Amino acid sequence: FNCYFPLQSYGFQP
Amino acid sequence: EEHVIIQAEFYLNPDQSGEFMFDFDGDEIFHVDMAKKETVWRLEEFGRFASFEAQGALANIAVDKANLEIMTKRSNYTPITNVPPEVTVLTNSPVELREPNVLICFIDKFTPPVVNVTWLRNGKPVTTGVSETVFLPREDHLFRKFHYLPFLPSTEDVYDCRVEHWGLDEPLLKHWEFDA
Amino acid sequence: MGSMGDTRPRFLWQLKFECHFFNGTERVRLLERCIYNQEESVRFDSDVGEYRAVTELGRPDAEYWNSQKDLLEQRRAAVDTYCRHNYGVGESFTVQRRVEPKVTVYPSKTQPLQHHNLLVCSVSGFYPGSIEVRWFRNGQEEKAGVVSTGLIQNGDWTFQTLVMLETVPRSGEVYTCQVEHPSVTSPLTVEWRA
Repeated sequence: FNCYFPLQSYGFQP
Repeated sequence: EEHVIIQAEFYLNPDQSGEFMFDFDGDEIFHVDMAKKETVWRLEEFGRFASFEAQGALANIAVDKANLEIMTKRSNYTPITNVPPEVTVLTNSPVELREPNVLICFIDKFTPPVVNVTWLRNGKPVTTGVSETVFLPREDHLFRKFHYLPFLPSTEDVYDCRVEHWGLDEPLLKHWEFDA
Repeated sequence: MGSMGDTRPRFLWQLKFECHFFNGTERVRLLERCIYNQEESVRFDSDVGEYRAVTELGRPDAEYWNSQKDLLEQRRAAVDTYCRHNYGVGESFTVQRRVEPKVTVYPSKTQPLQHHNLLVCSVSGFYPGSIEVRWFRNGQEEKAGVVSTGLIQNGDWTFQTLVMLETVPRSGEVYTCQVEHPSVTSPLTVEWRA
Protein backbone atom coordinates (compact mmCIF):
# COMPACT_ATOMS: atom_id res chain seq x y z
CA PHE A 1 0.00 0.00 0.00
CA ASN A 2 0.96 3.68 -0.46
CA CYS A 3 1.18 4.53 3.23
CA TYR A 4 1.79 7.70 5.20
CA PHE A 5 4.06 6.80 8.17
CA PRO A 6 3.76 8.69 11.51
CA LEU A 7 6.59 9.57 13.79
CA GLN A 8 5.90 8.05 17.21
CA SER A 9 5.62 10.28 20.21
CA TYR A 10 7.69 9.09 23.19
CA GLY A 11 6.82 9.62 26.82
CA PHE A 12 8.47 11.98 29.24
CA GLN A 13 10.60 10.41 31.90
CA PRO A 14 8.17 8.86 34.46
CA GLU B 1 11.22 23.65 -4.74
CA GLU B 2 9.95 24.51 -1.27
CA HIS B 3 7.37 22.49 0.64
CA VAL B 4 6.59 21.62 4.24
CA ILE B 5 4.72 18.55 5.50
CA ILE B 6 3.61 18.79 9.13
CA GLN B 7 2.25 16.02 11.33
CA ALA B 8 0.42 18.03 14.00
CA GLU B 9 -1.20 16.57 17.16
CA PHE B 10 -2.73 17.88 20.30
CA TYR B 11 -4.43 16.89 23.54
CA LEU B 12 -6.60 19.23 25.61
CA ASN B 13 -7.75 18.87 29.26
CA PRO B 14 -10.14 18.80 30.95
CA ASP B 15 -12.01 18.41 27.60
CA GLN B 16 -10.13 15.16 26.88
CA SER B 17 -10.06 16.18 23.20
CA GLY B 18 -7.38 14.84 20.91
CA GLU B 19 -6.41 15.60 17.33
CA PHE B 20 -4.04 14.17 14.75
CA MET B 21 -3.64 15.57 11.22
CA PHE B 22 -1.15 16.01 8.36
CA ASP B 23 -0.71 19.43 6.69
CA PHE B 24 0.92 20.14 3.28
CA ASP B 25 1.85 23.84 2.73
CA GLY B 26 -1.05 24.94 4.95
CA ASP B 27 -3.75 22.56 3.61
CA GLU B 28 -5.00 19.45 5.44
CA ILE B 29 -4.18 16.07 3.82
CA PHE B 30 -6.12 14.06 6.42
CA HIS B 31 -6.99 13.76 10.08
CA VAL B 32 -8.10 10.90 12.32
CA ASP B 33 -11.63 10.87 13.74
CA MET B 34 -11.04 10.00 17.38
CA ALA B 35 -14.61 8.81 17.97
CA LYS B 36 -14.80 6.55 14.88
CA LYS B 37 -11.09 5.72 15.11
CA GLU B 38 -10.67 6.20 11.38
CA THR B 39 -8.73 8.22 8.79
CA VAL B 40 -10.68 11.09 7.17
CA TRP B 41 -9.26 12.46 3.91
CA ARG B 42 -9.69 16.16 3.25
CA LEU B 43 -10.48 15.58 -0.44
CA GLU B 44 -12.22 12.32 -1.29
CA GLU B 45 -9.74 11.28 -4.01
CA PHE B 46 -6.82 11.40 -1.58
CA GLY B 47 -8.14 8.19 -0.03
CA ARG B 48 -7.96 6.50 -3.38
CA PHE B 49 -4.28 7.42 -3.72
CA ALA B 50 -2.90 6.85 -0.22
CA SER B 51 -3.52 5.12 3.12
CA PHE B 52 -2.90 5.79 6.81
CA GLU B 53 -3.30 3.36 9.70
CA ALA B 54 -5.49 5.20 12.22
CA GLN B 55 -4.23 3.17 15.24
CA GLY B 56 -0.82 4.88 14.97
CA ALA B 57 -2.60 8.20 15.54
CA LEU B 58 -4.54 6.80 18.48
CA ALA B 59 -1.37 5.46 20.10
CA ASN B 60 0.30 8.87 19.70
CA ILE B 61 -2.74 10.51 21.30
CA ALA B 62 -2.47 8.29 24.38
CA VAL B 63 1.17 9.37 24.75
CA ASP B 64 0.22 13.03 24.21
CA LYS B 65 -2.37 12.74 26.97
CA ALA B 66 0.24 11.29 29.35
CA ASN B 67 2.73 14.04 28.50
CA LEU B 68 0.08 16.80 28.94
CA GLU B 69 -0.63 15.54 32.45
CA ILE B 70 3.08 15.58 33.29
CA MET B 71 3.58 19.04 31.83
CA THR B 72 0.48 20.38 33.57
CA LYS B 73 1.92 19.25 36.90
CA ARG B 74 5.45 20.41 36.02
CA SER B 75 4.25 23.98 35.22
CA ASN B 76 2.48 24.14 38.63
CA TYR B 77 -0.87 23.95 36.83
CA THR B 78 -0.30 26.97 34.61
CA PRO B 79 -3.34 27.17 32.27
CA ILE B 80 -3.46 28.38 28.68
CA THR B 81 -4.17 32.09 28.08
CA ASN B 82 -7.25 32.42 25.87
CA VAL B 83 -6.50 34.07 22.50
CA PRO B 84 -9.82 34.98 20.77
CA PRO B 85 -10.30 34.41 17.02
CA GLU B 86 -10.44 36.76 14.04
CA VAL B 87 -13.45 35.91 11.89
CA THR B 88 -14.00 36.71 8.19
CA VAL B 89 -16.97 35.74 5.98
CA LEU B 90 -16.50 35.42 2.23
CA THR B 91 -17.90 33.40 -0.64
CA ASN B 92 -16.26 30.71 -2.73
CA SER B 93 -16.79 32.72 -5.95
CA PRO B 94 -18.59 35.84 -7.22
CA VAL B 95 -22.23 35.66 -6.24
CA GLU B 96 -24.99 35.52 -8.80
CA LEU B 97 -28.69 35.32 -7.97
CA ARG B 98 -30.03 31.75 -8.14
CA GLU B 99 -26.56 30.30 -8.89
CA PRO B 100 -25.46 27.91 -6.09
CA ASN B 101 -22.46 29.23 -4.13
CA VAL B 102 -20.77 28.63 -0.78
CA LEU B 103 -20.34 30.90 2.27
CA ILE B 104 -17.02 30.45 4.14
CA CYS B 105 -16.57 31.43 7.77
CA PHE B 106 -12.80 31.65 8.30
CA ILE B 107 -11.82 31.52 11.99
CA ASP B 108 -8.16 32.43 12.65
CA LYS B 109 -5.50 33.15 15.28
CA PHE B 110 -7.13 31.52 18.33
CA THR B 111 -6.37 29.17 21.20
CA PRO B 112 -7.31 26.83 22.84
CA PRO B 113 -8.82 24.71 19.97
CA VAL B 114 -12.42 24.98 21.11
CA VAL B 115 -14.79 27.19 19.23
CA ASN B 116 -18.52 27.35 18.57
CA VAL B 117 -19.78 28.42 15.13
CA THR B 118 -23.44 29.01 14.17
CA TRP B 119 -24.66 30.00 10.69
CA LEU B 120 -27.75 32.26 10.93
CA ARG B 121 -30.06 32.79 7.90
CA ASN B 122 -32.25 35.85 8.42
CA GLY B 123 -31.27 35.62 12.12
CA LYS B 124 -32.25 31.91 12.52
CA PRO B 125 -29.83 28.98 13.03
CA VAL B 126 -29.34 26.98 9.83
CA THR B 127 -27.87 23.47 9.71
CA THR B 128 -28.63 22.44 6.09
CA GLY B 129 -25.58 21.00 4.36
CA VAL B 130 -23.04 22.78 6.60
CA SER B 131 -19.53 21.31 6.94
CA GLU B 132 -16.37 22.23 8.85
CA THR B 133 -12.65 21.39 9.14
CA VAL B 134 -10.77 20.26 12.23
CA PHE B 135 -8.41 22.75 13.92
CA LEU B 136 -5.54 23.63 11.62
CA PRO B 137 -2.05 24.49 12.90
CA ARG B 138 -0.32 27.90 12.71
CA GLU B 139 3.39 28.74 13.08
CA ASP B 140 2.59 30.85 16.18
CA HIS B 141 0.97 27.66 17.65
CA LEU B 142 -2.54 29.21 17.51
CA PHE B 143 -5.18 27.59 15.24
CA ARG B 144 -7.37 28.11 12.15
CA LYS B 145 -10.70 26.57 11.19
CA PHE B 146 -13.19 26.81 8.29
CA HIS B 147 -16.97 26.42 8.29
CA TYR B 148 -18.97 26.14 5.06
CA LEU B 149 -22.60 26.79 4.12
CA PRO B 150 -23.75 25.99 0.56
CA PHE B 151 -26.47 28.38 -0.41
CA LEU B 152 -28.68 29.60 -3.22
CA PRO B 153 -28.15 33.38 -3.46
CA SER B 154 -31.23 35.63 -3.29
CA THR B 155 -32.14 39.20 -2.50
CA GLU B 156 -34.31 38.20 0.44
CA ASP B 157 -31.90 36.17 2.62
CA VAL B 158 -29.09 37.58 4.76
CA TYR B 159 -26.49 35.58 6.68
CA ASP B 160 -24.30 35.82 9.77
CA CYS B 161 -21.53 33.58 11.04
CA ARG B 162 -21.71 33.69 14.88
CA VAL B 163 -18.46 32.71 16.64
CA GLU B 164 -18.03 32.09 20.39
CA HIS B 165 -14.77 31.35 22.22
CA TRP B 166 -13.56 31.66 25.82
CA GLY B 167 -11.44 34.64 24.88
CA LEU B 168 -14.46 36.66 23.63
CA ASP B 169 -16.67 38.63 26.05
CA GLU B 170 -19.48 38.65 23.47
CA PRO B 171 -20.19 36.53 20.39
CA LEU B 172 -18.64 37.77 17.15
CA LEU B 173 -21.30 38.25 14.47
CA LYS B 174 -20.03 38.60 10.91
CA HIS B 175 -22.57 39.53 8.23
CA TRP B 176 -23.04 38.79 4.53
CA GLU B 177 -25.77 40.09 2.21
CA PHE B 178 -26.20 40.06 -1.52
CA ASP B 179 -24.40 43.07 -3.00
CA ALA B 180 -27.46 44.40 -4.86
CA MET C 1 -20.32 37.72 30.42
CA GLY C 2 -18.09 35.48 28.28
CA SER C 3 -19.49 34.15 25.01
CA MET C 4 -19.55 30.45 26.11
CA GLY C 5 -19.86 28.64 29.41
CA ASP C 6 -17.57 26.14 31.12
CA THR C 7 -14.74 28.44 31.97
CA ARG C 8 -12.59 25.83 33.79
CA PRO C 9 -8.90 26.53 32.97
CA ARG C 10 -7.54 24.58 30.00
CA PHE C 11 -4.19 22.85 29.49
CA LEU C 12 -2.91 22.13 26.00
CA TRP C 13 -0.10 20.01 24.61
CA GLN C 14 0.90 20.10 20.90
CA LEU C 15 3.42 18.00 19.00
CA LYS C 16 4.50 18.97 15.49
CA PHE C 17 6.85 16.99 13.22
CA GLU C 18 7.79 19.38 10.37
CA CYS C 19 9.48 18.03 7.22
CA HIS C 20 11.00 20.92 5.22
CA PHE C 21 11.96 20.20 1.59
CA PHE C 22 14.36 22.12 -0.64
CA ASN C 23 14.93 21.49 -4.37
CA GLY C 24 12.58 18.54 -4.47
CA THR C 25 14.03 16.25 -1.81
CA GLU C 26 17.65 17.22 -2.41
CA ARG C 27 17.69 18.84 1.05
CA VAL C 28 15.49 17.87 3.98
CA ARG C 29 15.20 19.23 7.51
CA LEU C 30 13.10 17.56 10.22
CA LEU C 31 12.00 19.73 13.12
CA GLU C 32 10.13 18.03 16.01
CA ARG C 33 8.49 20.60 18.31
CA CYS C 34 6.82 20.18 21.72
CA ILE C 35 4.53 23.08 22.74
CA TYR C 36 2.76 23.44 26.09
CA ASN C 37 -0.12 25.94 25.92
CA GLN C 38 1.40 28.57 23.58
CA GLU C 39 5.10 28.03 24.49
CA GLU C 40 7.44 25.73 22.58
CA SER C 41 9.62 24.06 25.19
CA VAL C 42 11.90 21.47 23.47
CA ARG C 43 12.69 20.49 19.89
CA PHE C 44 14.74 18.06 17.79
CA ASP C 45 16.30 19.70 14.72
CA SER C 46 18.00 17.37 12.25
CA ASP C 47 20.51 20.13 11.39
CA VAL C 48 21.52 19.94 15.07
CA GLY C 49 21.25 16.21 15.65
CA GLU C 50 19.98 16.14 19.27
CA TYR C 51 17.15 17.45 21.43
CA ARG C 52 17.49 21.01 22.70
CA ALA C 53 15.47 22.90 25.32
CA VAL C 54 13.78 26.06 24.08
CA THR C 55 12.54 27.04 27.56
CA GLU C 56 13.33 25.92 31.11
CA LEU C 57 10.26 23.67 31.17
CA GLY C 58 11.83 21.63 28.35
CA ARG C 59 15.22 21.00 29.98
CA PRO C 60 14.43 17.61 31.61
CA ASP C 61 12.99 16.21 28.37
CA ALA C 62 16.02 17.18 26.30
CA GLU C 63 18.19 15.51 28.95
CA TYR C 64 16.10 12.35 29.09
CA TRP C 65 15.65 11.84 25.35
CA ASN C 66 19.32 12.60 24.56
CA SER C 67 20.17 9.71 26.90
CA GLN C 68 18.22 7.29 24.65
CA LYS C 69 20.64 6.34 21.89
CA ASP C 70 18.10 4.24 19.92
CA LEU C 71 15.77 7.21 19.83
CA LEU C 72 18.50 9.56 18.59
CA GLU C 73 19.52 7.12 15.85
CA GLN C 74 15.88 6.80 14.79
CA ARG C 75 15.28 10.53 14.69
CA ARG C 76 18.57 11.15 12.87
CA ALA C 77 17.46 8.79 10.12
CA ALA C 78 13.89 10.04 9.89
CA VAL C 79 14.81 12.61 7.23
CA ASP C 80 14.91 9.46 5.07
CA THR C 81 12.51 6.99 6.68
CA TYR C 82 9.77 9.54 7.37
CA CYS C 83 10.16 12.87 5.51
CA ARG C 84 11.35 11.53 2.14
CA HIS C 85 9.03 8.52 2.47
CA ASN C 86 5.92 10.70 3.02
CA TYR C 87 7.06 13.15 0.35
CA GLY C 88 6.97 10.31 -2.14
CA VAL C 89 3.62 8.99 -0.87
CA GLY C 90 1.83 12.23 -1.82
CA GLU C 91 3.96 14.07 -4.42
CA SER C 92 1.64 13.32 -7.33
CA PHE C 93 -1.47 15.02 -5.84
CA THR C 94 0.19 17.63 -3.57
CA VAL C 95 3.46 18.96 -5.07
CA GLN C 96 2.15 18.27 -8.55
CA ARG C 97 -1.38 19.62 -7.99
CA ARG C 98 -2.26 22.41 -10.47
CA VAL C 99 -5.79 23.85 -10.60
CA GLU C 100 -6.40 26.64 -13.15
CA PRO C 101 -7.86 29.96 -11.88
CA LYS C 102 -11.33 31.04 -12.96
CA VAL C 103 -11.16 34.73 -13.89
CA THR C 104 -14.09 37.12 -14.19
CA VAL C 105 -14.20 40.89 -14.61
CA TYR C 106 -17.17 43.04 -13.64
CA PRO C 107 -18.04 46.61 -12.54
CA SER C 108 -18.38 47.04 -8.81
CA LYS C 109 -21.93 47.50 -7.57
CA THR C 110 -20.41 50.57 -5.87
CA GLN C 111 -19.63 53.40 -8.32
CA PRO C 112 -18.39 56.17 -5.98
CA LEU C 113 -16.60 58.46 -8.49
CA GLN C 114 -18.37 60.27 -11.32
CA HIS C 115 -16.73 59.65 -14.73
CA HIS C 116 -14.85 56.68 -13.27
CA ASN C 117 -15.66 52.99 -13.59
CA LEU C 118 -14.53 50.90 -10.63
CA LEU C 119 -13.66 47.48 -12.07
CA VAL C 120 -13.21 44.19 -10.20
CA CYS C 121 -11.08 41.21 -11.27
CA SER C 122 -12.05 38.02 -9.44
CA VAL C 123 -9.57 35.15 -9.55
CA SER C 124 -10.76 32.02 -7.81
CA GLY C 125 -10.56 28.31 -7.33
CA PHE C 126 -6.82 27.99 -8.03
CA TYR C 127 -3.92 25.87 -6.67
CA PRO C 128 -1.20 26.40 -5.63
CA GLY C 129 -1.01 29.78 -3.86
CA SER C 130 1.71 31.47 -5.95
CA ILE C 131 -0.01 33.86 -8.37
CA GLU C 132 0.27 37.34 -9.94
CA VAL C 133 -2.88 39.30 -10.85
CA ARG C 134 -2.31 42.56 -12.70
CA TRP C 135 -4.29 45.13 -14.63
CA PHE C 136 -3.33 46.52 -18.07
CA ARG C 137 -4.68 49.57 -19.87
CA ASN C 138 -4.14 48.98 -23.59
CA GLY C 139 -0.59 47.57 -23.67
CA GLN C 140 0.59 49.20 -20.43
CA GLU C 141 0.63 47.62 -17.01
CA GLU C 142 -1.23 49.87 -14.55
CA LYS C 143 1.15 50.70 -11.73
CA ALA C 144 -1.17 53.10 -9.78
CA GLY C 145 -4.79 52.92 -8.58
CA VAL C 146 -4.77 49.10 -8.16
CA VAL C 147 -6.01 47.51 -4.90
CA SER C 148 -5.56 43.77 -4.10
CA THR C 149 -6.99 41.56 -1.32
CA GLY C 150 -3.84 39.47 -1.61
CA LEU C 151 -3.99 35.69 -1.30
CA ILE C 152 -6.99 34.12 0.43
CA GLN C 153 -6.93 30.42 1.47
CA ASN C 154 -10.35 28.72 1.20
CA GLY C 155 -9.36 25.72 3.36
CA ASP C 156 -10.23 23.14 0.66
CA TRP C 157 -7.03 23.09 -1.46
CA THR C 158 -8.09 26.21 -3.38
CA PHE C 159 -7.31 29.92 -3.12
CA GLN C 160 -8.79 33.19 -4.36
CA THR C 161 -7.83 36.84 -4.78
CA LEU C 162 -9.68 40.00 -5.78
CA VAL C 163 -8.06 42.99 -7.53
CA MET C 164 -9.84 46.31 -8.18
CA LEU C 165 -8.98 49.25 -10.44
CA GLU C 166 -10.57 52.71 -10.74
CA THR C 167 -10.60 53.54 -14.45
CA VAL C 168 -11.29 56.78 -16.28
CA PRO C 169 -12.79 54.93 -19.26
CA ARG C 170 -12.13 56.73 -22.57
CA SER C 171 -13.31 55.51 -25.96
CA GLY C 172 -10.93 53.00 -27.48
CA GLU C 173 -9.48 51.96 -24.13
CA VAL C 174 -9.21 48.29 -23.26
CA TYR C 175 -8.61 47.13 -19.69
CA THR C 176 -7.24 43.62 -19.23
CA CYS C 177 -6.98 41.57 -16.05
CA GLN C 178 -3.94 39.26 -16.56
CA VAL C 179 -3.08 36.26 -14.36
CA GLU C 180 0.26 34.45 -14.14
CA HIS C 181 -0.01 31.10 -12.36
CA PRO C 182 1.94 27.80 -12.50
CA SER C 183 -1.10 25.90 -13.93
CA VAL C 184 -0.77 27.71 -17.31
CA THR C 185 2.17 28.34 -19.60
CA SER C 186 0.59 31.46 -21.10
CA PRO C 187 -1.13 34.11 -18.88
CA LEU C 188 -4.90 34.08 -18.47
CA THR C 189 -6.53 37.31 -19.65
CA VAL C 190 -10.07 38.70 -19.39
CA GLU C 191 -10.75 42.05 -21.00
CA TRP C 192 -13.14 44.95 -20.42
CA ARG C 193 -13.80 47.19 -23.44
CA ALA C 194 -14.85 50.71 -22.37
